[PDB]
Amino acid sequence: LTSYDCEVNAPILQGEELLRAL
Amino acid sequence: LTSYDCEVNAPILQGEELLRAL
Amino acid sequence: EPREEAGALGPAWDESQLRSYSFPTRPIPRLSQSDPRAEELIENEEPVVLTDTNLVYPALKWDLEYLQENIGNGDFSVYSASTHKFLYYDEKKMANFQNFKPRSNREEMKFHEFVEKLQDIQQRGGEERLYLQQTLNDTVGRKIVMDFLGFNWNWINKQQGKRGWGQLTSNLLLIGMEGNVTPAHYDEQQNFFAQIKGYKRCILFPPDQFECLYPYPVHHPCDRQSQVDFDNPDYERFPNFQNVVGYETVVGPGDVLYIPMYWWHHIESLLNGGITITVNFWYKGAPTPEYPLKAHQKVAIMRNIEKMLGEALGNPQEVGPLLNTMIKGRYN
Amino acid sequence: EPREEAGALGPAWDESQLRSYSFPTRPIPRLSQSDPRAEELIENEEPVVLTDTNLVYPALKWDLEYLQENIGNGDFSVYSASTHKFLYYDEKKMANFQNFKPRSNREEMKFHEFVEKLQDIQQRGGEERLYLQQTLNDTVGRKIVMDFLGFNWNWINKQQGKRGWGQLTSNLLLIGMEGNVTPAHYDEQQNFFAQIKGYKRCILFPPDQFECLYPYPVHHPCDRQSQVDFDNPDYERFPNFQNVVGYETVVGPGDVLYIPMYWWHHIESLLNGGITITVNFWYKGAPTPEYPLKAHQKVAIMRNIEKMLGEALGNPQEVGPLLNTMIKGRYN
Ligand SMILES: O=C(O)CCC(=O)C(=O)O
Ligand SMILES: O=C(O)CCC(=O)C(=O)O
Ligand SMILES: [Fe+2]
Ligand SMILES: [Fe+2]
Repeated sequence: LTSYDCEVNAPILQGEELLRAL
Repeated sequence: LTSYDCEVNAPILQGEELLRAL
Repeated sequence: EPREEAGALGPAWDESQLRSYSFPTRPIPRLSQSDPRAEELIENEEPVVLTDTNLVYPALKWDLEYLQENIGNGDFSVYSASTHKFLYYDEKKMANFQNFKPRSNREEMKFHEFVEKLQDIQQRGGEERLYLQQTLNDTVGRKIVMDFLGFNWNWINKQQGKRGWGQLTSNLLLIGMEGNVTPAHYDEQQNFFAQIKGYKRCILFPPDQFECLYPYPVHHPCDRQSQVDFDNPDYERFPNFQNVVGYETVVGPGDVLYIPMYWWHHIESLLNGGITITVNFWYKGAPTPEYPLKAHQKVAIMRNIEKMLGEALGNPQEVGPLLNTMIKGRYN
Repeated sequence: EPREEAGALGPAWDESQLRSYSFPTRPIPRLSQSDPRAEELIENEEPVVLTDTNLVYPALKWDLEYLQENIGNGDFSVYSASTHKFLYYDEKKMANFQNFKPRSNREEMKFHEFVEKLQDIQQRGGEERLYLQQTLNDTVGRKIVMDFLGFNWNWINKQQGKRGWGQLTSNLLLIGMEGNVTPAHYDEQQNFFAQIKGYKRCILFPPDQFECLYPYPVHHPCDRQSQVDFDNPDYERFPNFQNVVGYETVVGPGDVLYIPMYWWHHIESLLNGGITITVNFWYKGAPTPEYPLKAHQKVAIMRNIEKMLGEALGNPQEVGPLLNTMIKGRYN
């Protein structure tokens, strides 16, 4: 009930994936 | 969420158990 | 219109024996158990009075003398009150609502003690009221055992089977004084309510009248009971009580009222009608399997939300404030 | 009091460049990244402006010309509006609220197209406003790739590790026109907000101000955004907005604002301050493991109840009426 999602003011490579690829 | 318990205006042999024993 | 007792013994009761309330009602159908319409009503979870089941035929001879003589030496729960209203309360929930002060008290006694108590009140013209409410169990005596086995199990077992109900959890014996009232509430089990002695007026409301009946919070001791005082309705706190509409009937010896699970019911022993005796048959409902959702399914949902919130917040008193914070300026 | 730009270049901005609102605020602390108090604030999920992280040091030279020349030929989401307010909305939720009419529209274009559009508005004295908001991805060019790799990963990776955060989900590039506003909302991720060009006034509210900020229903497209129009607050619908108290700061090039998960934030590009550029860093929060519950945990709870009800009732529009039916005359 205390669990949460990860929504932000933006739609769902990027982030960690972008960085490593680079 | 639609699931239900079995509470009534009485506290929790009797019922089916009483009948069979008898 | 009050039925006529066989052998021209006159009306079983009259209007003056009924209490007066603010809402209208329509009659619950009284039908034969062999009548297909009765089966249709039960199947659909709608109330019906069955007049000829012979469900508790052997108990029709029961009276205080016979029961005192044969019901054994087990303990019996007897509620005592100074009002005609016997509002049910769950003792286990009392710790979480320290400010709740019950208007009735429970006492455990032997049957002969209950009878003696009833006798002393009568003789001394006391205003005290008693209501015995005790699950039938293994300590009852042989004659009661014989009577119980003579109940119409064939008929009721078929009902249980036809409706997919769960097990019989219990049979509550209710012995009340004239004028006693069990205030409106709903139970989460299916109930065949078998009248034995005297007359009881039963007023039922469908589950879709939840908004008009204002049940206490789930964690309050009076969970499942209506907060509305039917004798003095507070329309400021409970405005939709002005829209409530009941289904009513008066049951007597031999009658069986099907009180469907989640249906609200208010039950009163007729004024000046003497003591009443009833035995109910409580069965767990069928399993939860389609839209649109039924009223009773929404009730189940609301109860679950209340329960989960109570557990997650760690304090049931925090349920209200969170609920309010959720809706104000957002959903209301 | 507005800081002084090095080399006696005068005040970075003045009061007249800030919009006027109905509530008071206190300043967010501006501190060095080496200052233990900064670490204490982040650890405690409280906002802080860090002045010397060098988080996006290589991006400080970014401007429209450099970006147009190097950011590649990928698509960029650009919002267009006729108001200064860029209320965020979730397109996937639009089907369930047919009556919601967005005040801003999204268009996908190439970077050079965004720039050209900005140019045409300026020249024609148009009142239209644009806001580019695009996640940085694999199509950016080599120079941008070089800049991005030059971000202070050492420092931010340690933060991620120290706080037990989940993964970096993305970096949003925001390029706005002067006067643009992103209305108050909260995000469910941790955010280091790294200012690059121009100045942005950031007003934050703690999660315990939920009752004063009136977020839309969870299933509405503006889930997580405040329903209150900060420019014309309707105190009849949102009475507790009269009790709101913010934490504010103005960030400029080189500054990084920690916007803790669940903290409300209202962000505005200073009036007459030219275009702004920001790059954020969004990280999933730590895992959910003790009473008393934190404000943000209660928020999580309320969101979940709303979500479950929406799914169980099969129609999100039924959420309100059930919630109301649950509380009136019972918890309110
Ligand atoms: O007869 C009564 O007073 C109450 C019975 C009742 O509420 C029930 O059998 O469910
Ligand atoms: O800078 C803005 O206009 C909004 C940024 C925002 O809301 C965020 O980074 O979470
Ligand atoms: Fe009942
Ligand atoms: Fe945000």
